[PDB]
Amino acid sequence: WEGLFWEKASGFEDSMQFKKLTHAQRTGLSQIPNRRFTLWWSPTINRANVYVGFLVQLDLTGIFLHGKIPTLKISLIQIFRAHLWQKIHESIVFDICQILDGELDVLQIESVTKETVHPRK
RNA sequence: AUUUGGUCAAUUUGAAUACAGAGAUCAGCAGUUCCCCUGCAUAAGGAUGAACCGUU
Repeated sequence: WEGLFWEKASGFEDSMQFKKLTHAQRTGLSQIPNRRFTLWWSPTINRANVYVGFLVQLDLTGIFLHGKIPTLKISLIQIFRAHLWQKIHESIVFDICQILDGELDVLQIESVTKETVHPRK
């Protein structure tokens, strides 16, 4: 974490408060700094010890919520847009396959078959 | 001591597909108004110059 920096929330708010904006837009902007915060602390806001109840699965992902932490949910959705989770998984699988191919004769491997799976796997 | 504040929308329906939802960023130039300078025009208004005599 030596080189890193935040763009601050206040700064962000300021930047987009130089525009022809209806009050709703402004309100949304104001909200956005919380969203980021929520996302940051997501892995210790969204857990069984913190909240309890309908442990729902966010769509297309293994990201279980622990209550509609709505901002958090939104952030998660944004992150994992375009079937991202699936892509990640498949990518990893592909990588593994490649690795296997690279080291066949050393480990005594005949053939390496990527099993065709249900899209939701 | 329990619980509500937790419903994706959209499309195809008579649950399936969707899976968060669909120009950005950098840069010119002109115009708008006011000001200043400059050249020209238009009016007006000066100031001044230029030999030497004139017209029935």
